[PDB]
Amino acid sequence: GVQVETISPGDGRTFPKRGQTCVVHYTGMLEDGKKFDSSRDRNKPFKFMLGKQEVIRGWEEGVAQMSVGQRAKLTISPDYAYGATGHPGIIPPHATLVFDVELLKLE
Ligand SMILES: CO[C@H]1C[C@@H]2CC[C@@H](C)[C@@](O)(O2)C(=O)C(=O)N2CCCC[C@H]2C(=O)O[C@H]([C@H](C)C[C@@H]2CC[C@@H](O)[C@H](OC)C2)CC(=O)[C@H](C)/C=C(\C)[C@@H](OC)[C@@H](OC)C(=O)[C@H](C)C[C@H](C)/C=C/C=C/C=C/1C
Repeated sequence: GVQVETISPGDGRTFPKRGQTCVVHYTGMLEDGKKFDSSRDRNKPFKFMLGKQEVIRGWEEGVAQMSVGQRAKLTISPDYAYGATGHPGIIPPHATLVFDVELLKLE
C-alpha cells in the first residue's frame, strides 16, 4: 500500500478533489538505496491531475490525503508502484519506493 508520514503540516482543510491539478515538488529514492529523481534540482515543480491515471497508484492515494502546504514522506510498496516488471533502466523489479512530497498548490 502507501504509508504517509508528515514532515511539515498543511492547513488540514484544503484537500485535492478528483480532476484538480496538484502542483508538487518531490524527491524519489529507492528504499535504503539510491536517489533517482528530484524536481527540486530542476528548479521546476511537477503537475498532474488527480484521478486521470497519470501517476502510480501510491501517488494517487497518497497525495489525495494531503492538505495544501503539507510535506510528507510516502512509502510505497511495489504493487502500488512498478510491481514485478519495474521501470526499465531506472527502477528494478519488486522495488519499494520512498518519496519526499510537498503539496505546493491546487489549480
Ligand atoms: C522526464 O520526467 C518524467 C518523469 C520521470 C519518469 C521516470 C520515473 C522513475 C520518475 O523519475 O519520473 C519518477 O520519479 C516517478 O516515479 N514518478 C514521477 C512523479 C510522479 C510519480 C511517478 C510516476 O507515476 O511516473 C510516471 C511513470 C513513469 C508512468 C508509468 C508509465 C507506464 C505504466 O505502465 C506505469 O505503471 C506502473 C506508470 C510518469 C508521469 O508522472 C507522467 C506525468 C505521465 C506519463 C508519461 C503518462 O501517464 C501514464 C502519459 O501517457 C500518455 C500522460 O498522460 C502524460 C501526462 C502526457 C504528457 C504529454 C507527458 C508528460 C511527461 C512527463 C514526464 C516526466 C515529468
